[PDB]
Amino acid sequence: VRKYRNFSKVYSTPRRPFDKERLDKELKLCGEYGLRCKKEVWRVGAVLTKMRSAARQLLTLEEGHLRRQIEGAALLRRCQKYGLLDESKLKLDYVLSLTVPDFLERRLQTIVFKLGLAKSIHHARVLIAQRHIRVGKQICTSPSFLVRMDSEKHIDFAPQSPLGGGPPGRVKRKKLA
Amino acid sequence: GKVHGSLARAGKVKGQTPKVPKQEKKKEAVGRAKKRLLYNKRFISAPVGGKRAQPNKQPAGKLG
Amino acid sequence: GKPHGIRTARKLRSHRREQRWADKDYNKRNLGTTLKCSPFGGTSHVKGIVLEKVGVEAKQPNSAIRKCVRVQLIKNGKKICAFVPKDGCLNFIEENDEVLVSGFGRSGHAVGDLPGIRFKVVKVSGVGLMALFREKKEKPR
RNA sequence: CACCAUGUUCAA
RNA sequence: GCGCGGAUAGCUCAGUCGGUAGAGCAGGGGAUUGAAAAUCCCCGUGUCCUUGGUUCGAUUCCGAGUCCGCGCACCA
RNA sequence: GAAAUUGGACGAUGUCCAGCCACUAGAGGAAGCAAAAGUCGUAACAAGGUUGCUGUAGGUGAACCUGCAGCAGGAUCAUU
RNA sequence: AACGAGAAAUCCACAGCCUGUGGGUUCAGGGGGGAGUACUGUCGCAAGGCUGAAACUUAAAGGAAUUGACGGAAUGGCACCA
RNA sequence: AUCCACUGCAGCGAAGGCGUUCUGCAAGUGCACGUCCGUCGAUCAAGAAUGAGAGUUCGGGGAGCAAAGAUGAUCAGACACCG
RNA sequence: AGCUUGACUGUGGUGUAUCGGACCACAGUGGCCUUGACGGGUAACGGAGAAUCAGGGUUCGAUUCCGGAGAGGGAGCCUGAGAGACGGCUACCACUACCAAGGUGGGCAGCAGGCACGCAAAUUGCCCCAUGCAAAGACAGUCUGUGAGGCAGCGACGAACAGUAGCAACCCCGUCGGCCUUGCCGAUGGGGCUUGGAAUGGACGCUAUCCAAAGACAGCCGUGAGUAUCAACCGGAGGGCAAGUCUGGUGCCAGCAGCUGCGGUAAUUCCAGCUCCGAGGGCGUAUACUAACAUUGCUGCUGUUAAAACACUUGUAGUCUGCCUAC
Repeated sequence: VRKYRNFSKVYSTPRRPFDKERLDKELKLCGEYGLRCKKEVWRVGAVLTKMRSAARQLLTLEEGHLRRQIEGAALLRRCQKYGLLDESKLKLDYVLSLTVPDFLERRLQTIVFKLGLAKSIHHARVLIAQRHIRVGKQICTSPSFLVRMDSEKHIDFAPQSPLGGGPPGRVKRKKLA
Repeated sequence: GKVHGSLARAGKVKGQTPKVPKQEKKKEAVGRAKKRLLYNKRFISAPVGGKRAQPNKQPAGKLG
Repeated sequence: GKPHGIRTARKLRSHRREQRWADKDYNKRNLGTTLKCSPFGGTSHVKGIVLEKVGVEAKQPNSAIRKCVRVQLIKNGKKICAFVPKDGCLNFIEENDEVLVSGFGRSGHAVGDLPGIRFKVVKVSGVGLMALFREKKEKPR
């Protein structure tokens, strides 16, 4: 009863569930970034929608209003530390050019696939799910991990995994023994 | 129509149908693998003129 | 036209309040006669006893015989006439077999051919009618 | 300006 | 309580009084229709209460006798 | 200092009475609605074969008919 | 007879100034039926007026306009299949 | 009983409605104006007064017309149109 | 549409912890009401809040926090600082349990649990380890209690994150680019089949870790997957609405179908098979409410003919009301 921990929904189902345009575009990006369902897309879309609505309601203000200072500085710092916006495009109008790919490439799967650790994006997702990859020193195992610009240079195989400096897995252990 | 519908005819067609069993069932893709299949079958296997052939194009039958 | 003017709040509110009673949706929601008269006393599903089978001739331009059962409700005694959905399925129903009935997808009105039949059968003897249809489960005894 | 009623069901 | 009527295919029913059988409804098959509906053909189907003498067979003769309706009637 | 005594209050509860509300049985009467192919007419839609309709009154198997007054939403935007 | 308005018919000293929506105020409507019915209240000699639902039923009713068809409507042509 | 023709893209009345002539009675709008008052106004649940025709009530009247009714036709019917 | 007769005020008392018609005695005739009194209804406990929400708003809020009320229905009390207490008492009512028939009892809307009622909701678990509370009480020698509370079990209510496979060789396929008249060759690249080297999670194990004690999680340099049988589904495929003029059966029948419609012997819609589409560890169905809805309109509807201007004036409450007054 008195269990005051919170929970919430991270995505919203689109109206008009059978529109050719949105279906084909969603499937295109799902296949391009190795996604298992449409909710992986709709949660990134909801994050983007929150970011862009905050940006809009901030831009409706002047420059120097306390809301502008605090929340706009926060939005830009967020979109910077997560590699959405670079030092050049660090303004509330460039945060309105955000596209769902701008988060889908920040996604850890795409980053360990672009770093050449994996052959394909599905091979990347398989590695992350099979916990071969560390972000920093921590073994990360969720392919939607949103890799910050800082921890982007510390992605590497894990010392516990055969890929790298670990003991042989099941099949190689057996084949040797 | 010598005789029309009645309560004695419930289940007529379902009881008449010749009961063709189902085939050998090679297991279906689920999730990321099925999204991969669909992305491949649609957006890269693409004859670029007709645009995006429809999936369930069936062979020519009695009606054509 | 409506009264503008900065002191017509009572007139505007009283008029809206007395005029809302012409919205038949609001009217049935707020008029406490549907909880009284409707067989589902404000309820999605009810359980009843199958009293009889009924063949209902479909309305024009259609000419089928829809298979229904006259059901007596356990909670209020009222008699209704639920429809048995799917091919056959009425061979999964005999007299005295307790059955669960829902409305149709129209909140108190009849769908398609069915004249005046506005409920359907979901499960007979505690097992889903569609389960029995696609041979997922078997009827008890 | 005698009187001149009717046309089964769905389908087109 | 005294006394009167008839049961004939699955149902409604006219039956040569004392020579042994029939219609609609009811199902199927066909004709018609684009499919029906109405229609027309063809095909089903009966110990006629339970019985006694049984005219030749008792369905039709009489009497007992289920089932269901009805009139007659006591006075001062 | 107990039981017992007298008695004011609070007041359960029973019975009666009154009002009100809710649910419900009912012979019979009368409506409404629904359901392919039942009956009788043809009232309306054309000047629908008596132009149509409104109010009211009477009559009638049923539609409806008739009177009075009105209307055109008429079949007339029109003749010293 | 313009602009404007309107779904259009049409309106035009308005049915204009209306999504570029606010001068003021009253009454009424919320799909079609059931139904202007039932019950109740009130007025009346009565007929009845005013007031006025619901259960239930249904996917259209409806409005203007168009093209054809029809007319025991009009006008004008015509045919020995009159 | 009713006021033809005149009688109309005429007038009046809040609407219903109002048509022969003379006449009694009170009234309204509009117009004219260096008249008066000085915001006294607009719209209005409740309330009130008028309100065609039909209908009812009490007392008369009754020509014409006319529900009901009678009645002759028409009709398959025709207590309908028509007389 | 009228309501009220302790009803409304006053004076003097009573009572209370205290003000007070709270009660009483005596005086008066007040008090509320179309700005809706009084009455009736509860899809009425109230609020914080919840769901939507351009704006304005709409709907809900038994439920964790606060307030109120109650403890089977009433009522009366004692004790106490505090109760009109109910895991206190007393009585009556309604049910009810034990009996040796004289008597004694009862109160789960506390926690588990059972019967009913229903469309509809869990274990007769362990423990005070944490959070607190109480007490004559820090802890230990020497067990304070705690169904508050915590932890477990059941739990597709509802949320969040992952898996149900990945890489490459063989064989059949397409686009590009060459040679070349088209055809042939190579390169990413995609489908189905065989073969490889790997990878990993579920599941089991550990007294390692966790735990009040266990269980699970995390960890494992512990085993160990090929039809990776350790085998995804729920709805659909005329339109709205993504996806078959496929094949067999049916023949206005069975049935589908929210609406339109489909079915009458060539069914894109039924029953199936194959294929395909959509969401996906979920999907469908029913019900309620929200949005859609400017189809309740304050923003912001409509009223000649679609629904809707009162027959017409008057007229009270209500609403709205001309111009002007300091460099």
